[PDB]
Amino acid sequence: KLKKVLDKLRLKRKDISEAAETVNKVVERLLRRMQKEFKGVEQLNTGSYYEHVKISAPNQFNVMFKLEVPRIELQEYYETGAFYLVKFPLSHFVLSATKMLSKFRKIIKEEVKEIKDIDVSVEKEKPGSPAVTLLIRNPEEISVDIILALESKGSWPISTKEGLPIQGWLGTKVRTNLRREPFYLVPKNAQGETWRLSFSHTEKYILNNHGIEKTCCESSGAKCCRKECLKLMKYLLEQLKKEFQELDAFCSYHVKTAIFHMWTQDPQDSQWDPRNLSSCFDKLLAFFLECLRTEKLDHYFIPKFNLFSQELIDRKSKEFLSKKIEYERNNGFPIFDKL
Amino acid sequence: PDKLKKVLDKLRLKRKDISEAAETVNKVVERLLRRMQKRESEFKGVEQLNTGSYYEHVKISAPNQFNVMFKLEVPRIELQEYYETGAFYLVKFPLSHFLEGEVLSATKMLSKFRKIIKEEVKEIKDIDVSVEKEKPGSPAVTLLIRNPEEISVDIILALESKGSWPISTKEGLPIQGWLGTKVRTNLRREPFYLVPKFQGETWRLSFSHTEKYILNNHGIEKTCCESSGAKCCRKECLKLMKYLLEQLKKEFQELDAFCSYHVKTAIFHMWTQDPQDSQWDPRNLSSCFDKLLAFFLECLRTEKLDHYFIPKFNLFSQELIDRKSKEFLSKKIEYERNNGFPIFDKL
DNA sequence: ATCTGTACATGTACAGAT
DNA sequence: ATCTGTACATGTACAGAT
DNA sequence: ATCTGTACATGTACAGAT
DNA sequence: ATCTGTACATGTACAGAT
Ligand SMILES: Nc1nc2c(ncn2[C@@H]2O[C@H](COP(=O)(O)OP(=O)(O)OP(=O)(O)O)[C@@H](O)[C@H]2O)c(=O)[nH]1
Ligand SMILES: Nc1nc2c(ncn2[C@@H]2O[C@H](COP(=O)(O)OP(=O)(O)OP(=O)(O)O)[C@@H](O)[C@H]2O)c(=O)[nH]1
Ligand SMILES: Nc1nc2c(ncn2[C@@H]2O[C@H](COP(=O)(O)OP(=O)(O)OP(=O)(O)O)[C@@H](O)[C@H]2O)c(=O)[nH]1
Ligand SMILES: Nc1nc2c(ncn2[C@@H]2O[C@H](COP(=O)(O)OP(=O)(O)OP(=O)(O)O)[C@@H](O)[C@H]2O)c(=O)[nH]1
Ligand SMILES: [Mg+2]
Ligand SMILES: [Mg+2]
Ligand SMILES: [Zn+2]
Ligand SMILES: [Zn+2]
Repeated sequence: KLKKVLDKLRLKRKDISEAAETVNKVVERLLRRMQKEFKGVEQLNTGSYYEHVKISAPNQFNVMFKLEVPRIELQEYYETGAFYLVKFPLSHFVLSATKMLSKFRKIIKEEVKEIKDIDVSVEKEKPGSPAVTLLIRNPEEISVDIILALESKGSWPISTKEGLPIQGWLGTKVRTNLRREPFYLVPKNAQGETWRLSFSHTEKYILNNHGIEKTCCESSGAKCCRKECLKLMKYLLEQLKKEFQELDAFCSYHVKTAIFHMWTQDPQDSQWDPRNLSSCFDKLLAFFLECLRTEKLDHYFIPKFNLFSQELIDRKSKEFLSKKIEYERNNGFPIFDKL
Repeated sequence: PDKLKKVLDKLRLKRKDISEAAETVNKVVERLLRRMQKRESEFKGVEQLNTGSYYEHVKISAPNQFNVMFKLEVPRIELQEYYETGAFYLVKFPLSHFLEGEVLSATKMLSKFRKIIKEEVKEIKDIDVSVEKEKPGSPAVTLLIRNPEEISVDIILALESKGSWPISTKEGLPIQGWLGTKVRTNLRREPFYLVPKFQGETWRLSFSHTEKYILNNHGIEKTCCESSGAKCCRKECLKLMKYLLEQLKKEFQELDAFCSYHVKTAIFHMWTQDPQDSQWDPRNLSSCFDKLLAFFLECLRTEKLDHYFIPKFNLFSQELIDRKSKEFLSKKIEYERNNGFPIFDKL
């Protein structure tokens, strides 16, 4: 039943090949153009495709163009925890996010203009968004969200001190090492000079290193169903989102965040046995429903930032989604059979 | 259970002793390391790498023996395996002073290393420290220190190579079911080391850096022995086995062919065979130590203990240790086992 | 003025001491 | 159970070199 | 600084065995 | 139906060459 839904959601090797061939061509060319400002940006592949939790089709790719910036001093934007002003080549741009993003965007647009071999344009800017989004066609439509990121090597900002609570799951050495990696700021505004913390590199490591046992999902270990539960939850939200515009405030990052909390609460690999796929997916739904009822879903890395605060999503939107989730749950998920 | 807990208490190093030992050792090592740079010496660029029992937290009784590698990156090198041994190699291509004819001479390089070290120790006035008489074929320059208490420091010259590990290790390090494939792949991306062992130009592979990572990352669960996880008894078993051999070795010269590396190697195989943290529960310390002894005994009787990293190299071959020596040790181990380990009460 | 090899500054796991 | 010394990895300041 | 070569993890596809 | 073995595909870290 759920195994059959997963088969439908499984990407095809043929489609992966053709999509990657084109995406890589464009990304490689844009990256080269950035190397003569922005000289020295490096590529960092992130999100669902590179975490192996993309579903249905290879039609959405996420790439960070990270740029190492020396001595930078952060000031937290009021008490938000996730948003910062940045202070001290890039003198052209207090470091303005929208100004930097504009130049980044312009360069990208100029280079896409010179691309004749592939059918590719740049999507109209969504205000406040950090992304420069490319729309490709080898007939099939493919999105590429290209994210400018500042890389900083200092200690992570104080607001994350008590975040990433993996100690009982992945452990203290993993946590200490992860927090020795750089941190990232992307120009998602809150206004025009604000940046937002990104942990896409950390999320990627976790997705690919997700077990309490080192062998989880390896050739000489036991398969778990952690990723399959993530896929099913993503698909449920995607399907619901297609039908009801009441759910515009919700995104896949809410699901990702929720499952991180679940994986922390249930650290044992044996609590995610493939044979218990139903129970596992069900307990995930129950957890997400408690998050909705209590209007509380803390950022996994920034515990004081509630993604489900009133200020961000209306009670009515949360109650709408609850009713819709409870319905699918108690009727054998008819929405999975939809197209 | 509790008898063995009491032995471990005795074996536990004291923080006072650790402090005083480390203070002195670090002073000497730092000074020797600086001498290798600050002068236009062939060893310019050596880096320090702390290895062995003290740095793995399995040193027992006293902080009286420290192991330190002075590693030197050597680019374009071609290795030739010395007669299918698997562990021994000739090296070919600053260091031209030792490059006796395409071949990089181990003993020549070790001699110069040794001379420099001797000269620098001679200039040390703060501390009571001399250089021990060279043991032929040994790779070590050994320092003997006294803040009254006697402390050995074995300083090992090592060539660092960043290429893939030699073919003879391909099927070694069988940690797939225990620490897993990602850990193994990453470990094998680290450099490999050659220490100075026809004979005078041969070098031997070293995996001290890999052994160190394993000792400190020894569980199938990432939380093994961490503040938010469960204690295992893997290291405690290693200490007990080390102590049994150490005690036996100080009494009987019949056991001169044996060393702590045999015990370390044996326990690596045991940890591979019994990968689950639950097979090394603290409450089962006795059973765990017992099964280790039984395994070591089988190795001795069948004359077979494969190097953990170089499977075709048998540390217990006839060619290396007489059957007599192995039978002597078997009898001695079986005796202690079946009489409540009287040798643990000694001293 | 700028760059750099060396030493120090900071954080934390591990294990011993209390 | 909490506190504390050592080791070790990574960042960063800087007298000496360029 | 950039580019490639190598090795192997994480996938998908499918047949034969269980 | 599930598991196991092989083949085929992509991603990615890092060394050595340029
Ligand atoms: N902090 C933060 N990170 C976000 C947010 N949205 C997206 N991200 C990050 O950007 C990545 C890409 O976002 P998306 O492409 O929308 O989602 P995805 O995880 O790739 O999954 P898909 O919906 O299958 O594409 C996510 O995996 C996160 O790492 C957000 O609101 N906050
Ligand atoms: N890799 C990565 N991609 C990100 C991150 N933040 C945002 N993105 C990308 O940018 C897209 C839009 O970012 P959002 O966080 O949704 O921002 P927005 O669309 O301006 O605002 P809302 O969706 O209303 O919150 C995401 O779908 C991702 O593809 C991040 O931290 N990392
Ligand atoms: N391949 C190999 N490595 C060895 C051998 N002897 C020692 N080593 C390595 O060098 C390290 C130091 O050796 P020792 O000081 O004799 O032993 P140890 O492991 O530190 O334990 P102690 O007996 O407490 O000193 C070991 O941990 C090994 O990594 C040997 O015969 N062969
Ligand atoms: N760190 C480190 N120390 C090593 C290594 N190999 C040897 N040593 C040290 O050097 C000492 C002598 O090396 P061995 O190979 O044991 O000496 P040998 O002269 O060949 O003979 P025995 O000591 O009788 O086995 C060891 O006890 C260690 O202290 C190595 O790979 N790494
Ligand atoms: Mg995505
Ligand atoms: Mg030692
Ligand atoms: Zn898994
Ligand atoms: Zn343990």
